[PDB]
Amino acid sequence: QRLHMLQISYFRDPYHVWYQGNASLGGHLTHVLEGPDTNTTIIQLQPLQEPESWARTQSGLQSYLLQFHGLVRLVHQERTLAFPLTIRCFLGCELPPEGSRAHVFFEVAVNGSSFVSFRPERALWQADTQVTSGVVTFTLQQLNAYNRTRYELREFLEDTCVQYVQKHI
Amino acid sequence: NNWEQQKKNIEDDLDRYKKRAEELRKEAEKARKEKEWEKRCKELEERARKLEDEAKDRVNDLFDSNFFQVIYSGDNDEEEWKKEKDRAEKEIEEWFKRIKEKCEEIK
Ligand SMILES: CCCCCCCCCCCCCCCCCCCC(=O)O[C@H](COC(=O)CCCCCCCCCCCCCC)COP(=O)(O)OCCN
Ligand SMILES: *[C@@H]1O[C@H](CO)[C@@H](O[C@@H]2O[C@H](CO)[C@@H](O[C@H]3O[C@H](CO)[C@@H](O)[C@H](O)[C@@H]3O)[C@H](O)[C@H]2NC(C)=O)[C@H](O)[C@H]1NC(C)=O
Ligand SMILES: *[C@@H]1O[C@H](CO)[C@@H](O[C@@H]2O[C@H](CO)[C@@H](O[C@H]3O[C@H](CO)[C@@H](O)[C@H](O)[C@@H]3O)[C@H](O)[C@H]2NC(C)=O)[C@H](O)[C@H]1NC(C)=O
Ligand SMILES: *[C@@H]1O[C@H](CO)[C@@H](O[C@@H]2O[C@H](CO)[C@@H](O)[C@H](O)[C@H]2NC(C)=O)[C@H](O)[C@H]1NC(C)=O
Repeated sequence: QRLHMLQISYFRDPYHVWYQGNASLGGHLTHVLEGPDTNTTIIQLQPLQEPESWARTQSGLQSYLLQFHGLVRLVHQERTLAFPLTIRCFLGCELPPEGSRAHVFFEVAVNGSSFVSFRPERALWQADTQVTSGVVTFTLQQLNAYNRTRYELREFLEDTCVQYVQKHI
Repeated sequence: NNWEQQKKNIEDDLDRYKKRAEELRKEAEKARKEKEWEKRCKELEERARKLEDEAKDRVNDLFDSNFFQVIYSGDNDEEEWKKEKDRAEKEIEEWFKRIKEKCEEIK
């Protein structure tokens, strides 16, 4: 079946964000995320992962949230963002009944409207907006600039996420 | 100049945790140049490891936050950011070895 993740980031200003999110494995809620930039707390509702494994998963997730906020700050200092704003990140992996060819995704919405999405075939981010703006071109420029935002993001989706589905259904 | 300011903050943390690590190394040298003192070793092993972890987490948090500011500078890149991050991680580790060594010797 599948692993879907939702992340909602509330920016009052460039310096501070409030996170709210959840994850659902095979249609069941499994994880919850809540808190501000400094103290964002991530908990698993079921003991799917052993304490050591889960601690490594949290380290990874917590590093992502620092990095994510950093990118928002850069886009703002370079192209100026209009605050307050809300960023929705909907991502996951879906496994077929037969075959290993898994469908994977990462769609980003800003203030309820489509913004950018990841395309795993070439590990490149694309615009989901009809509007041509400095913010969209710059964000995509940065997103397609690094191995972190490209092959590492794809590896999370195609390997980390998929393996989790295979292990914990 | 954003990243310039942020490197200064990274430096401060390391410089603080360095002087905190030597505050402990001198405690471990005054107790070896001397059973109960042997527990003064567990208390030094504990305070030293707890200190390391804090130092390692606060500094990594700094690096992860300055991912795009440092790599967007132009004469710094992903490889060099990951290089610098490990260069600092191993700088902290080194001090723990300095302390632990004293204890293991005095054993
Ligand atoms: C199977 C997973 C584990 C099971 C647990 C499930 C999760 C439990 C928590 C529930 C809540 C879920 C919500 C969190 C969202 C997803 C977080 C994961 C993202 C992540 O770590 O991806 C890394 C990439 O990060 C980066 O690339 C960092 C930079 C940030 C990119 C931002 C992308 C959107 C751009 C829009 C922002 C700009 C705004 C402009 C107006 C990959 O790394 P990995 O190390 O994990 O890889 C493994 C290979 N070793
Ligand atoms: C993870 O947290 C989510 C918080 O946003 C939430 O998922 C969905 O979020 C949207 C808000 O953007 C809401 O969607 C709509 O749901 C019903 C349709 O059934 C509408 O009548 C509502 O007016 C609302 O706009 C909901 O809050 C929620 N969606 C649903 C279907 O409940 C969930 O709490 C978490 N995700 C899951 C899948 O449980
Ligand atoms: C994301 O959604 C936000 C909520 O809809 C929106 O915030 C609102 O932003 C505008 C402009 O920055 C603020 O209004 C200002 O502009 C009008 C123009 O006629 C002036 O008359 C007002 O005096 C005022 O200065 C709103 O105050 C602000 N809303 C809140 C709750 O503060 C963001 O702009 C949206 N951001 C993006 C990037 O789309
Ligand atoms: C940890 O983060 C939060 C907010 O800064 C603090 O703890 C609580 O965590 C919940 C998470 O849902 C918050 O909504 C609450 O506002 C917090 N307080 C209570 C009474 O529940 C906590 O103080 C932070 N810790 C540190 C050390 O800063």
